[PDB]
Amino acid sequence: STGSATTTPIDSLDDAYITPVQIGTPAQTLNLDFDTGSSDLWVFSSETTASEVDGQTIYTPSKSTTAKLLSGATWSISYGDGSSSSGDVYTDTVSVGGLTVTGQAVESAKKVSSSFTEDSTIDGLLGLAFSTLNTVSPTQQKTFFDNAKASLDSPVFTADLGYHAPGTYNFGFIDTTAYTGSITYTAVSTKQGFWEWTSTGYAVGSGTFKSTSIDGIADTGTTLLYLPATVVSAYWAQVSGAKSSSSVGGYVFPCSATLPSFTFGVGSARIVIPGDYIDFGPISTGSSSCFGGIQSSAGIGINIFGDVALKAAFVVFNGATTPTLGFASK
Repeated sequence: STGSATTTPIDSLDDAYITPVQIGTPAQTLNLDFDTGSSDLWVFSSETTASEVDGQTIYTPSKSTTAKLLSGATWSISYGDGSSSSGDVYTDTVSVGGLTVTGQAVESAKKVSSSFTEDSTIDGLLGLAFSTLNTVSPTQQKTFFDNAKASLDSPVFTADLGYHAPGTYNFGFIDTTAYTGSITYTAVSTKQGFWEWTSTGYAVGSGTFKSTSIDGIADTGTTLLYLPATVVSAYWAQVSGAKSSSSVGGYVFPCSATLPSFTFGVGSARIVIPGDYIDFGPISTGSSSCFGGIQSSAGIGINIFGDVALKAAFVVFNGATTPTLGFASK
């Protein structure tokens, strides 16, 4: 089997991407944030505290003839941005782009933190990291990809995120028309539950490539590119007037600037992030200070190849017995 679904930016900045997902019988379509940095499929629901729902579409398990309470199971998750959610668990039929999993754990939110409530466009998350990170207790549950894997034509999914435009998540096949050149594959460590890999270095603009190992995670659920402070300083030093602002929470730059590209290495291959992809717009409405799309990871504990990096590439998440990641230009 295969599936193919379009993923769409939630706003003009590509702050996140939503993909429609069918849950239950008859189908209830919710727009979920596919997140290769976590491993829970959770949704706003008829059980979510009413004051914490503000425009989201909800899953109502009592209206699904295939929903079953997973008795005794609860979940609770905290994300790197400080947001969180928790609740109980149903199993139900879940389909993405024509690919159907029966018995998928659908985690129904009873509580969500304010950043989720405030984002009316995101109806939940669909985790695509390794199932060892799933938070369901006392019986940990598998991700949608883990449940589908054995049925797929090939045990892979691909992320093809657009810049200010829709893109595609494919399951079970590699669309050879969706990228240019060849795909370069690189090793993955699953020891932390992430799609964790080591970039071979970077360049700023037309500058020379610096060969240096940068361990980090391919995370579709993080907006920006978080890298070591040395690398980030070298980037922003090429932008007149750019500076790190403690009050704003990272590097800002004059909105009048033209930003240089940023290149990262994948083995001997190179992925170029155009400068425009690094512009996240005014820090507040009408400001001439703009927020940078490359930020330091120094406070995180891990480097994160988020959407800013991933959208410059066609990315293969290879879930074979030994997982690997593939990157191609596009």
